[PDB]
Amino acid sequence: DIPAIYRYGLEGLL
Amino acid sequence: TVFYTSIDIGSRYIKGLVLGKWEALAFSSVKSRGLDEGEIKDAIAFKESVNTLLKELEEQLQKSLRSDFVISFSSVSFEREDTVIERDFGEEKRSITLDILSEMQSEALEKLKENGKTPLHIFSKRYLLDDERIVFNPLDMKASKIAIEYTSIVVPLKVYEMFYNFLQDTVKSPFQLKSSLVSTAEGVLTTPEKDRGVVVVNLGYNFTGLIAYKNGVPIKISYVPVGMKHVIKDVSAVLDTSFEESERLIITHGNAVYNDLKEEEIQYRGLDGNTIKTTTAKKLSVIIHARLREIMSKSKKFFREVEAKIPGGVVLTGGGAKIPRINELATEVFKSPVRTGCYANSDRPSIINADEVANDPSFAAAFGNVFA
Ligand SMILES: Nc1ncnc2c1ncn2[C@@H]1O[C@H](COP(=O)(O)OP(=O)(O)OP(=O)(O)O)[C@@H](O)[C@H]1O
Repeated sequence: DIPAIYRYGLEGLL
Repeated sequence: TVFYTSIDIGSRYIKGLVLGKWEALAFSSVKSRGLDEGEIKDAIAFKESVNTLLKELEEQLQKSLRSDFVISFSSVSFEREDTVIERDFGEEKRSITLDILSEMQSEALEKLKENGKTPLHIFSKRYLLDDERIVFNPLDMKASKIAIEYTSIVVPLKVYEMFYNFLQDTVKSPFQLKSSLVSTAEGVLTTPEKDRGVVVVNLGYNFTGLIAYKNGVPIKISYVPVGMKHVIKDVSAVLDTSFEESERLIITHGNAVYNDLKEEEIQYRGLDGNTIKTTTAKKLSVIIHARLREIMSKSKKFFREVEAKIPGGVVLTGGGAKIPRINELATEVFKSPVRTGCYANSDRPSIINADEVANDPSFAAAFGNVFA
């Protein structure tokens, strides 16, 4: 399972 | 004086409530163990968990549990099933009595026990007299024929028997089993909501439960196989920590909306339980927001399938409904009114000493088990 954050392309906020 | 003990068995928490007739005599929430994805995978642990709740309830009461138990549980296997029962009295008209209605409903229940399923809830949906007259209440009316359409919420016998057998070995009292999702809806909805149309989204642990009411009864029941467990998993994965530290962070600092969040460093432990690590409230919320957005986007399909058969909007329930600002997110995704469901905001009289639990979306089913 890939966390939703990546699948929604919000990982730039990490 | 009449007492009720209501237990709601969730995958993460077991909720307990003792009500007397209204006042709350005792209430507690204990960690649920031995249930893994709606199946009892450790009966020993499960029994321990239940006993822990019973002991806490007794400790609060200072008296042995003497009531009727109503106990609800969650399962992805609940479904809607309908049946019709008819009476044909012949060439003479007869009064429709309580005995007749009781008999017809008992008969519906026996008829719904088939194809490996068994009913937990039954609702009288339509009443038709003499093949032409639709009435709202058949009682005391005279007719040559009556036909009643029932709608029910059923569950596989194997699932039912699993819970029933273990509970009867642990709860030393007669009890009735119910659907936690149905009881949740019964615990939070107002009468006009149930009449005109409304959808309950229950943000539970293993999955997200979905139930729609119209004309006073459930019309659709389903689920999305994504829940708060996946929110916790995502945080553990991204922040590289344990499930329990992740849960602590979410409960303590989580928000469904991240864009406007102030810079706020927060500490947590690594898997070693000692190494201190640091993130921000904003980053934590981004991880939560994304998974919550997924849950709601997937629930929209249900919303649209119902949007063919929504005045009352969406009522969020369960543990997830407590995430700060989740209603904002939902409103944006569902494009409709959204509110938090709890017993207090249903259309029913306040209950003495219930302040702490009446406003808790987590205790909705516990209340609903009783006020059905
Ligand atoms: N105050 C809170 N704020 C944010 N999240 C919460 C809060 N309380 C609980 N949660 C989340 O909700 C989850 C438990 O909620 P809930 O009581 O619906 O679970 P459950 O009833 O055991 O689940 P299910 O009904 O699916 O069996 C926890 O995993 C936690 O992540």
